[PDB]
Amino acid sequence: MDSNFLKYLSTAPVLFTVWLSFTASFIIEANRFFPDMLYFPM
Amino acid sequence: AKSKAVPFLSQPEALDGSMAGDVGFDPFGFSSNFDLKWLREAELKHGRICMLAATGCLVQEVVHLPGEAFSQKMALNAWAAAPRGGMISILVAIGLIELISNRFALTATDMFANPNRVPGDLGFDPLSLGGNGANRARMELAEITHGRAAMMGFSGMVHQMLVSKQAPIEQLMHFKAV
Amino acid sequence: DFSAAVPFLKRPTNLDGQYIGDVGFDPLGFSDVFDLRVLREAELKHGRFAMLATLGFIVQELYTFPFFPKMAPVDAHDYFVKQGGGSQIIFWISFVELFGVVALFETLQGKREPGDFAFDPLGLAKDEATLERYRLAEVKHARLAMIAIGGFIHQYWVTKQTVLEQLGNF
Amino acid sequence: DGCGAYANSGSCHTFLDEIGDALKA
Amino acid sequence: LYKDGKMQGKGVNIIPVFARPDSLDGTIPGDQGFDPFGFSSWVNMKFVSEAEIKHGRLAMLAFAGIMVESIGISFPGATSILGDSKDIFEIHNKAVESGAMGQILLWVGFIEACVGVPAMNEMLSGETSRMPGDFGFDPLGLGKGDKLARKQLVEVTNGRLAMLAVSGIVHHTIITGKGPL
Ligand code: CLA
Ligand code: CLA
Ligand code: CLA
Ligand code: CLA
Ligand code: CLA
Ligand code: KC2
Ligand SMILES: CC1=C(C#C/C(C)=C/C=C/C(C)=C/C=C/C=C(C)/C=C/C=C(\C)C#CC2=C(C)C[C@@H](O)CC2(C)C)C(C)(C)C[C@H](O)C1
Ligand SMILES: CC1=C(C#C/C(C)=C/C=C/C(C)=C/C=C/C=C(C)/C=C/C=C(C)/C=C/C2=C(C)CCCC2(C)C)C(C)(C)C[C@H](O)C1
Repeated sequence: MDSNFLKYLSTAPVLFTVWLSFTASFIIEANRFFPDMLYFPM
Repeated sequence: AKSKAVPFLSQPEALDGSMAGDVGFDPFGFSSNFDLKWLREAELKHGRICMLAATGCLVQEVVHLPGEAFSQKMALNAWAAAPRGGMISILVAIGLIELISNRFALTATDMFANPNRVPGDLGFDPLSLGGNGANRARMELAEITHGRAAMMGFSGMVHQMLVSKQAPIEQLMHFKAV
Repeated sequence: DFSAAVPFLKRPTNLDGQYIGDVGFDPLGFSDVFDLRVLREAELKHGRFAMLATLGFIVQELYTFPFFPKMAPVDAHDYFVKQGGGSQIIFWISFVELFGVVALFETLQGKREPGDFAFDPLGLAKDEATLERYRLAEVKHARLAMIAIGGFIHQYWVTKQTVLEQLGNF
Repeated sequence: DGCGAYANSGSCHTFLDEIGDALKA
Repeated sequence: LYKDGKMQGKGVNIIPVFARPDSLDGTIPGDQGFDPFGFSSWVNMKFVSEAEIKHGRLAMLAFAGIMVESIGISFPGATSILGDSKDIFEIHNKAVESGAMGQILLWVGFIEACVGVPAMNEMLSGETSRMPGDFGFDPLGLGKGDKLARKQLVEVTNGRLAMLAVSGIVHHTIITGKGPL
């Protein structure tokens, strides 16, 4: 891995997009496998 | 200049054979981006949990506590069938063991603040079996090798229980191909 | 001055003979724009894939494992898509290819040859000259097998026959 | 289950028996 | 006699189509210049030497047992439970089901674990200067000064021949269905 390419990958827009997509993928897979969670189940 | 485990790659920096189990195996450069003390503490913790976990996955089939709730030979059924308050107590006790055993230094910014704190040295030697100097390096090598083998084995047993819906030993005795 | 293989073409400037098997054949000028280390890694990977593929086309019709049904290799691709063995082979090839990515990154820094994976457990190349010879043999067999695998698969596609039965009649 | 590692005829099909049947087919 | 330079040592090659590697020291008994794949360049020579000797002795005992059990010599009362046949594979399965071969496995493994594992580990680690295959076992007193060779070389050669003989005999029993002799 070229260090300049890694430093470019460490910039705010790239990391922002990657982190928000990663978070969205967590929410999407959680709602795919555990849908319709209006509430915390008792 | 080359890694011994992976001969077509250069030797990873900060790896010089000092730690136990060091064969220069770090192709992704984790030790070039993160500190080796945290990585070794994490590796030992994952390995020790997997040692206890593999031993549990083998023992629970043969030996059970009395009661209906502990009679599931397959460990993934024993996760659900065991009483819930007991497992929450287990979670809280593991949290307390983490809290006091690391001496309130629990994070990536305060664990190893004391220069005397050694990776994987929590001070745990209840029967003081480490009171012998020339055994020590071989002991750490054996511990990390048992931990690595236990990690790979416990991963294989859990996902094979997921495939087969069978406890491990009787899965080896009652094998059904996919 | 001129290329050794094609006497009416000029020798490509980046083909100076540092890579074994160089006969100055690059009329499109691929080495003039792209890194030659990447090109040699791609050439050797494609060629080794093709050698294993041609040997598989010969042996896998000569012999078949008892725990698998019998079929042609082109239909075996479609069968092992659905049974799941092809997914296993793709997964393990990808797992090795991650360290292939690391090896290519080491190659791009000039610390690793574009074909050296340091894999010689049977010690077949003792000294330098035999290794140079085996590099020339490997490159020539790589190019030959790259042509031959396309021959095998396209001939199956047209005749609906495997190689050895096409050899017996026409 | 009161059976052996290999060469079992009954309700006992071990991993070794599966290997042996995979070679012997 | 040790016959260094005739049977062993530097310069001896019994299969000269594969040239003798520089890696072989000539100290190990049975070094007759046969390493086409160059394994001696990277393996630890003491470990594989002890492994060759132990495999050879196991194959000698296997050959002797196979021949005495396929010809027809048996202990008193041994024919009854283990079957009155002569086929070695069925003898293995019957003696497993009887429980004899579990008992053999237990004691051979106890011998292997108790002194064999420490001998190999201390021999490799360099704590005893123990030679490979040296378990100090000479009850009858037959090698004292002839131990250099005419005991070691003949044992390793017979071990390798016993390995080949047992492999041949087993695969003939597989293909023919009848034991040797
Ligand atoms: C990773 C560790 C681990 C985990 C999470 C579990 C989880 C479980 N075990 Mg279990 N077990 C383990 C290891 C583990 N086991 C080991 C190593 C053994 C062999 C001694 C057993 C033997 C065992 C039996 C015989 C039974 C269970 C049972 C159970 C279930 C109910 C809980 C219970 O009663 O515990 C029981 C726990 C024990 C009897 C022993 C636990 C010993 C652990 C490993 C503690 C030792 C280390 C500890 C953290 C101290 C180190 C501190 C240091 C780091 C500072 C539950 C699913 C029961 C069940 O449901 O049956 C199917 C049951 O009957 N276990
Ligand atoms: C704070 C004190 C306290 C109190 C009041 C209780 C009270 C109770 N616990 Mg509990 N527990 C505690 C601490 C406590 N526990 C701690 C510190 C742990 C360790 C995490 C547990 C783990 C635990 C489990 C896993 C279970 C209970 C259960 C129970 C209930 C029935 C217990 C009984 O009669 O069995 C008396 C029987 C025995 C004492 C026999 C135990 C046999 C030995 C100890 C097994 C060896 C395990 C090994 C030592 C584990 C080492 C790990 C450890 C060092 C971290 C009861 C409400 C059970 C329950 O909810 O059932 C309804 C249940 O399943 N507890
Ligand atoms: C040790 C690592 C490992 C493990 C645990 C698995 C696990 C599995 N593989 Mg697998 N595989 C691996 C490495 C591994 N693979 C590698 C490295 C390759 C080569 C890229 C493959 C190629 C592969 C194929 C092509 C197929 C599998 C299949 C399977 C599944 C078999 C299910 C079953 O009932 O098996 C029962 C298993 C046995 C009874 C054991 C029999 C062992 C036979 C007799 C060995 C025969 C010799 C063999 C050809 C030597 C190969 C050498 C080669 C690696 C160089 C299972 C998920 C199959 C699958 O997905 O379908 C369910 C399948 O078709 N694997
Ligand atoms: C015949 C084609 C061929 C040739 C001449 C070479 C030559 C070479 N390879 Mg190479 N290689 C090949 C095919 C070939 N390779 C293929 C197909 C693969 C993919 C598996 C590789 C993967 C590979 C790696 C990963 C590495 C090499 C390396 C090397 C070099 C070391 C010298 C050596 O040991 O090779 C000598 C090879 C031979 C003499 C071939 C022996 C073939 C025998 C006869 C076995 C044939 C297979 C058999 C028929 C199958 C049995 C099945 C049964 C049913 C019949 C040398 C330049 C190493 C290198 O460059 O570093 C120095 C290295 O790291 N190669
Ligand atoms: C070809 C047979 C043979 C030979 C020449 C040797 C030679 C040697 N062994 Mg060795 N060994 C062998 C077989 C052999 N071994 C087997 C099979 C085992 C496994 C039980 C061992 C286990 C062993 C240990 C554990 C040790 C030795 C040691 C030694 C050395 C000194 C002892 C000595 O002189 O014994 C030579 C004495 C004999 C060969 C006695 C003759 C016994 C006769 C031939 C039995 C015949 C029975 C029967 C008729 C067989 C044929 C059956 C057929 C007709 C069906 C020497 C290098 C010691 C040493 O210092 O190692 C370096 C040591 O510690 N060996
Ligand atoms: C597992 C591998 C293996 C090994 C290590 C091994 C070694 C030895 C040794 C060395 C000490 C001897 C002395 C010996 C003896 C003979 N073996 Mg044997 N053998 C093995 C296996 C096979 C197979 C597959 C076949 C075979 C055969 C023969 C024949 C008959 C004639 C011949 O050579 O054709 C004779 C005399 C062939 C045959 O016809 O068997 C009846 C045959 O097909 N063997 N074999
Ligand atoms: C520190 C020391 C302490 C000590 C301590 C602790 C308690 C030490 C004891 C430890 C135990 C927990 C070690 C566990 C190892 C588990 C692994 C190796 C089993 C792996 C099997 C795998 C590899 C295989 C698998 C296979 C899978 C894949 C597929 C399956 O089909 C089959 C199979 C299962 C075979 C004490 C208390 C003495 C005090 C002292 O003062 C200090
Ligand atoms: C799609 C598909 C599949 C597939 C597939 C696969 C694996 C397809 C593979 C295709 C390949 C490898 C094609 C190769 C073609 C080679 C050619 C035309 C060479 C020309 C050489 C020349 C002109 C040489 C010229 C020359 C000469 C004479 C000598 C001098 C030099 C030069 C001037 C260069 C399956 C089977 C997996 C099934 C799946 O369900 C569907």
